Amino acid sequence: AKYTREDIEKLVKEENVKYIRLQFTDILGTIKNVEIPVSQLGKALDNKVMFDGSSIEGFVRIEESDMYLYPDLNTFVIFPWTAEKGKVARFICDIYNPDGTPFEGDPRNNLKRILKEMEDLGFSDFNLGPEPEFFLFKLDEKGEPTLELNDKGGYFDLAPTDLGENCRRDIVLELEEMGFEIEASHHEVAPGQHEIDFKYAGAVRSCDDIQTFKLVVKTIARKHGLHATFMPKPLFGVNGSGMHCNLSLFKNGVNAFFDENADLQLSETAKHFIAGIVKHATSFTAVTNPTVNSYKRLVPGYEAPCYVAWSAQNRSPLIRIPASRGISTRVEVRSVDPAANPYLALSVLLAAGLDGIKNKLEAPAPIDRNIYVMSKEERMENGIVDLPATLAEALEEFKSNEVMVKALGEHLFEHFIEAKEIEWDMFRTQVHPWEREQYMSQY
Amino acid sequence: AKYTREDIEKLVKEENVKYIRLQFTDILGTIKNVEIPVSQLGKALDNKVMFDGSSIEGFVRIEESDMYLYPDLNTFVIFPWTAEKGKVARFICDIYNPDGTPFEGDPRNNLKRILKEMEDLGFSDFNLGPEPEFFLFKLDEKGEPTLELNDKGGYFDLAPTDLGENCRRDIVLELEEMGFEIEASHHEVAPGQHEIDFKYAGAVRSCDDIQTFKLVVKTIARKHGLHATFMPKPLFGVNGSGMHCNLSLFKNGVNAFFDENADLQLSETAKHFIAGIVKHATSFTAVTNPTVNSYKRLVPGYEAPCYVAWSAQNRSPLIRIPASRGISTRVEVRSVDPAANPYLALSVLLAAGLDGIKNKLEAPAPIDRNIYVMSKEERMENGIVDLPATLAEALEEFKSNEVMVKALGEHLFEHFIEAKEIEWDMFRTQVHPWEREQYMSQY
Amino acid sequence: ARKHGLHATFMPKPLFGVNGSGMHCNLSLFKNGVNAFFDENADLQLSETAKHFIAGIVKHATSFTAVTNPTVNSYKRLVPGYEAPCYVAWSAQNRSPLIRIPASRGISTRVEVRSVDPAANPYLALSVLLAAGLDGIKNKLEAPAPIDRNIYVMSKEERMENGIVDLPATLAEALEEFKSNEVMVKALGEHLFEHFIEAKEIEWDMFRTQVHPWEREQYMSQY
Amino acid sequence: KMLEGQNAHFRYKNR
Amino acid sequence: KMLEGQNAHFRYKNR
Amino acid sequence: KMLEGQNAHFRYKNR
Amino acid sequence: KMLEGQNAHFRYKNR
Amino acid sequence: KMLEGQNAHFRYKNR
Ligand SMILES: [Mg+2]
Ligand SMILES: [Mg+2]
Ligand SMILES: [Mg+2]
Ligand SMILES: [Mg+2]
Ligand SMILES: [Mg+2]
Ligand SMILES: [Mg+2]
Ligand SMILES: [Mg+2]
Ligand SMILES: [Mg+2]
Repeated sequence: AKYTREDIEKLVKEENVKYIRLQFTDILGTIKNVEIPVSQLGKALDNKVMFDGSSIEGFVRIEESDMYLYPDLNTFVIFPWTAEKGKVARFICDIYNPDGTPFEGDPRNNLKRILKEMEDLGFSDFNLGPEPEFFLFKLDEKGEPTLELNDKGGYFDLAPTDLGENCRRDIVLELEEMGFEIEASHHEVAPGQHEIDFKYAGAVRSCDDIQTFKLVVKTIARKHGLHATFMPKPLFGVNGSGMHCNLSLFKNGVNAFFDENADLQLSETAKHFIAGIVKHATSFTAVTNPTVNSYKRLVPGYEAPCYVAWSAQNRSPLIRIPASRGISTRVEVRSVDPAANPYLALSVLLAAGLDGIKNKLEAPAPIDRNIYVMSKEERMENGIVDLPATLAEALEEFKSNEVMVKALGEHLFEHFIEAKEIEWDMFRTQVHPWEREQYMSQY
Repeated sequence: AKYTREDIEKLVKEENVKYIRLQFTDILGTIKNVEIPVSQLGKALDNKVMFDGSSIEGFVRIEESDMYLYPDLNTFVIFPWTAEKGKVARFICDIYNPDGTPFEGDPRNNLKRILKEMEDLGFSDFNLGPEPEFFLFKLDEKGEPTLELNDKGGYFDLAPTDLGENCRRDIVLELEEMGFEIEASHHEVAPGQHEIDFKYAGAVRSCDDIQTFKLVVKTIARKHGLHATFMPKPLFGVNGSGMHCNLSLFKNGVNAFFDENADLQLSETAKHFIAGIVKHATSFTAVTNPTVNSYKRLVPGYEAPCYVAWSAQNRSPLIRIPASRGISTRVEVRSVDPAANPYLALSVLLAAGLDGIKNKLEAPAPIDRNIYVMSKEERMENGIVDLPATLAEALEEFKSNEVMVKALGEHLFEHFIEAKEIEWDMFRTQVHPWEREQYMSQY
Repeated sequence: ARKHGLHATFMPKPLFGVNGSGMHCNLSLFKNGVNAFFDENADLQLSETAKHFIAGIVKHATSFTAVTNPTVNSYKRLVPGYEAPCYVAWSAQNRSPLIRIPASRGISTRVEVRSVDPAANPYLALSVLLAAGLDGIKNKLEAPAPIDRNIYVMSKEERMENGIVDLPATLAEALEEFKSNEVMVKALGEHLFEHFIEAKEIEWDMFRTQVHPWEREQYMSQY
Repeated sequence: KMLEGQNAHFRYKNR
Repeated sequence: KMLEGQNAHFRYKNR
Repeated sequence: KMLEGQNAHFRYKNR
Repeated sequence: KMLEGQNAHFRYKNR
Repeated sequence: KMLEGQNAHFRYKNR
């Protein structure tokens, strides 16, 4: 693998570790942990620390239920900013039912089982090189997050970046001292925006970083006086944070999507793939774009997709075939926002892909003119189905299709719609400040 | 009628009127006016004054389109709060295309045009008894509506003699000085909710009343320092302002839904009338609960209807039959909120009424049993469909039910969906505080 | 207005984002107590005197704008879509035509020129309209195609394909389009003229050189 | 259902 | 454009 | 509606 | 009542 | 020169 038992153990004694934190990820995505002391590292490795497991069903825990923690030896890491009275390490863990069996429900082990299905089809890997975007807001005397951007830079800007770069370097020159292989960082479209992109990786191995990232970014941004946030669309009219998911399937150590003397150097392997991701783009959006605000991002304009279709040159495409090819030949799914559970996204995404490759669905006409000039009628005319308008319509369709529900699996599916219609009724029963400024003097 | 050319003109000079408003009511349901000097009254009565009657299309007006202004003499009334140098009167008005032919798309004219159809069916007067509710908030040194309620009363309280009802009276005591026949007043469920009910009268003579009402209420509240507001559900958590509508078909001076020797003394006319209503209840929603906030009223627990059913002693029915019969025998549509164009309501409400009596539709089993205790699945096992949950759910159900379309008019139809797809169009691209507090620390 | 502690300004577009003020002109010609623009048997019930007068305003329209909209600010009211008539075309309908022919006939039959704004000089303004309104009655001018479809939804280049030319964009773009028109010139007074052309350029040359903070939000920092 | 609005119907009645 | 028309309309009846 | 992204892009580039 | 606890559950996740 | 008069004549009108 990567780290061995006697391997970890020497890293701790020499590095002087005084506190181990056992990370796993909840359903809404939230990276929660269960903290134990180096004194108990042994029973932790032995896969024997139990814990109330419904901490995963989020704010829909019905019953306390004992579960285990099987820590991956490779997801091991020590923390630098916690480098004083005994640095403070963290692993990432495989939740397992009490008897011996994996937890059906664990977001993570669900990607591994949507991954088993991959091998059973012949592929050897899967790859995710995600570009995650984030605003950096200033805190205050008190320490509260305000609505004041950290900067006023724009696309790829320089001198203005410095106030948020002063951080973007701090963030990026620490992840290196964390083991990361960060491809690179620039500055995004609207002010305060920023984006760092790292090296692709295997599904699990990567989402493992997704989580990590979101966390080291906020840890380091607060240690600067600002509040890193990943809201899809935090400010109105201003551009939203996204988190594109460049994918690529391998099969025996070699890019399956690559094909030299083929229409667009594309294989009849990547076509059926694009075909599938075009065949559930509206029914996996609940998962990919899972919150109520993720739909204030998907408004035509700010580069965010709004309609289903693909190309290799387009304003806001649902799919996007990066041009570089070979071992880099990839499909970029641009709708996924950083408010999406890494794990469950890769699930509906590699499952809507592998229902094409098998069934052999056939991809549609890649676009080039405009899907913005023909209304909702002249568009729902040629297999151009707009992505959902609200979490709620987003759920309506998610339930509507079998292939997906089987993609999470009864327990995960059920608690999710469950955890998510709740999120919807509150926001729907709520009266906001807008509804008020409007109608108070007109009515 | 009531008044004559001569009566009006001598009244003005014996009472000293110095300014005349020519009142109409736009589609969105706002009361508009074009003001003239007592001098011009005549050319006004000659039905000669003109204007840009695209002021009616509301904010989806696109083309200055000339229009006349035919006042209805009987909708005449002088305002008392004035007299400050010239008392100021007002009339209502039928809008008329450039050619002596009523403007098809004038809210008001539409009710009369819906009224014609009834006559051809034979009913002589269609009457309405409104129960409109409101909050009076407090203003500030600046003079700005605030969130400070007026009182801390509740259902029917005797609000001590200075602050609670000292306003409720002032209104009630004035409307009589304007010629209204108020049946009475009380308080309402919430802190700061009030209600004054008035007598019944023809649809058109009652919509006027309604319009007028909202106005005076609002002009005597500032006179007391508070902000009147008939907006649906102003404050979250607290009960809303509804504006129930008691209907009652007549046949040559007799009540139609009355039948002494019958099932609940309910004629096979009302059993059919209730039927047309129960049928298009979900279709006519967008019109009776026409704004983005009307729907954070339509949630269970506040007395307001959320289901499609009719009883006479029940939870929160979409329909209500006040026990007393005789000339009083009357249906009570309780999903109508005060921020819907009274005019278009009678219309679509008197329309679904005529779709039943006609095809001779059949009443369903009156709900007395436990309607709230089941689910939308288990109730789906009955003729109890839900009322929409957002304005958008409500617009879809409207463009589909054909009879509904024909009740407004190709015109009043078009602009309405128009102005409302936009109202919905903006409230969902927006980002409300609510969205930001959840997703800023969590995501 | 002051009496009631407020301020009243007839300024064309005081606030951006916000509609400007349009002092619309309704015009009608008679010849012996009888409205000349009017005509019983005819299309749009419109006498030829009218189509003749119309082609008039539609010709010179671009020109007397320097005189119907004389301020530096006036060109920021005539932006697209605020109802400001940005294009030279007549109609009895449309988003915002330069000329609107009301519906009343009989003696009200009339031509409304909405180009004109409250910050104009009522008299001059007026002599230039009566002006192009008459070149046309005299040289028997041919009215053009009234605005059906709508031209807003078009390039400046497909419009240009119809007798449709925009309105001046700047107070400077106007003046020159005024100087080069022989009938506003002789129309105003060879004196009223030398002093108007001039009085404004100087106006323009004073707007043109200042450094408006706008540029600072914009350049002070970035460059 | 009714128990949340009544639950509210009551909260203000009792404050 | 009319959209800016209806736009400059819909920033006044929507505020 | 690259015009809104450009509308997104330009409202900034310019304020 | 889970519905109160769930209700309870719901007040600290949705805030 | 009138140019400084005009100039002085203008600074009023233009302020
Ligand atoms: Mg990218
Ligand atoms: Mg990018
Ligand atoms: Mg229209
Ligand atoms: Mg009541
Ligand atoms: Mg009632
Ligand atoms: Mg006009
Ligand atoms: Mg001649
Ligand atoms: Mg010349």
